[PDB]
Amino acid sequence: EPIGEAPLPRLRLTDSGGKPLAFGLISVELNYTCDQDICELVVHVDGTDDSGEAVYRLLVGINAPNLRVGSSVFLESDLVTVGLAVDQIVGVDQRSENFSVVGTLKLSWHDPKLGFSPDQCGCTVKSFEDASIRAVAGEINLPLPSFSFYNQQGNRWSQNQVIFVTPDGRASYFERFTVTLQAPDFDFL
Amino acid sequence: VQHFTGYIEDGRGIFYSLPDSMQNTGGNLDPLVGIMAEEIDPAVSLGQVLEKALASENDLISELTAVADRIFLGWDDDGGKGYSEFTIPRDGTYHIFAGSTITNQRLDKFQPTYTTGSFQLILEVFASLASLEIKPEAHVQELEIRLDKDTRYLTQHTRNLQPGDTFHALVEPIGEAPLPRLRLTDSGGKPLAFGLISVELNYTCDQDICELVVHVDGTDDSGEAVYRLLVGINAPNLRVGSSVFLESDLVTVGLAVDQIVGVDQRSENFSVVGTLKLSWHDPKLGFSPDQCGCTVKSFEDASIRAVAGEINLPLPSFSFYNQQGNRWSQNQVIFVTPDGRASYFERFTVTLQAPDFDFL
Repeated sequence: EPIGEAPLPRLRLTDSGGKPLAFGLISVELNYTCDQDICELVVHVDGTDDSGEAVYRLLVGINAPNLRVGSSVFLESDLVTVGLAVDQIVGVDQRSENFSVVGTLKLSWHDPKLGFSPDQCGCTVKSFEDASIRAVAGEINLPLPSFSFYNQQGNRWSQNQVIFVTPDGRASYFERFTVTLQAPDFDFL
Repeated sequence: VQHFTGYIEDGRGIFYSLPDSMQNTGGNLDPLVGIMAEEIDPAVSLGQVLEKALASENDLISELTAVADRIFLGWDDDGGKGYSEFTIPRDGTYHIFAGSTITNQRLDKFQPTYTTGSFQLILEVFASLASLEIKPEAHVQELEIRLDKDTRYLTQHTRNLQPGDTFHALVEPIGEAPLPRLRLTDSGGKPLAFGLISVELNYTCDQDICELVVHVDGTDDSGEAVYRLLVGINAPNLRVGSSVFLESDLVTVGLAVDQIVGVDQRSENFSVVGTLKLSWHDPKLGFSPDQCGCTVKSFEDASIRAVAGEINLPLPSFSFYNQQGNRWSQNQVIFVTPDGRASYFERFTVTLQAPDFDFL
């Protein structure tokens, strides 16, 4: 329901494949019960049909006819911690406008889908060495936080690449790089 | 049993009436089954629901069920693995109907549209095709050609025919008639029919797969062409309908230049940095969201040529004409939608030979 300046918003409830499943009823409310073995929902909020801000509060629940803490119902994106350190500046090209840098990059995130059991390995940490995040993700068929350098020119020399995962599900990445980056914003006037 | 197998267009109907389980083989099709007796014209009412879409008003689901109640006495949809018997009140001839449903397959917005694809119906002597649709329905197309002298020989390709389908072609010059010669051969070049002197010819094929190629020869000095070629299927009259000749895909292309890295004045080449984008529509690339639970497919860090070999489908491969050496490609990706729309994106750093430099 809107807070102020109500524009009569339109809401929809479709399947994961876009097939509609339920429609709103005029404080727009709607209900739906699914009986299939696997049942995934997507909530659509449309405002295409000049307005001042949004001022909206959306309430959803499962098996909660009353409504109006509990547990989270919507999917939440993973949170990634990132750090970068610069060790050297190899050179600067003043004609092609690019520079070379040497440094260290570290990533870390938590994902319960990567967990395992120590019984089947007799080990605490898993190892994937000399492989990028993209290559490892294809091997284990799991989504991973692939990254790239935006203004990279040519290939880069990567050293000490490694990923380690713990039984809880915490993973991290480490790499030492030597890269050349294009910088067209140089001004030598 | 022997079941059945067929193809479904944007809007059509296949019936399997018997005088005495549906699956999606591949494509965008959303199977639907009808068991209404005394078939007259079900497709008329379905278009009304699609026209002036009132899904955003109250609901499209309720309207579809209401209209299907009038048309059909019993029916069910088809989603995933059998997600969605009649009543046999007395004797008679059964009726089986199809023609997809009204559904949405995108998350950015809400566009209800029909679906097309191929299906494998799984509904002893029980296999028989009995369609009430108009068999003599014609696909007549007219176009103008130009031979002159730049291209003496012209050929056109015809879509697949049917054993019960006949082909008729007609052509005649406008002025300065040179008595043109026309031929009709197979896809492999084997002749099938010959012209008869306003050259006309007819041919009927009965094989399971029947593909035709139309040959127009002008080799045997003339002023222009001034020709009008008329062809049709199951149209003995001749003299809009649907297209009969194959049409090439249309590709939209854009290029943007971001920087000029350098210029070599001795070898005459320059280096550039930019962005390239391509997009085209191809129904053969469509899929069904049920088998993936997703809207877009992904092919990352692979060129168009590499992806085409993987999926065994023709794709618009391209190249830089004057490229020297290798080029640094970044952010290569292709994404396809269930409808069939695909696009390409890439950031490049290339060196191109320019022998037209003049530093005088």
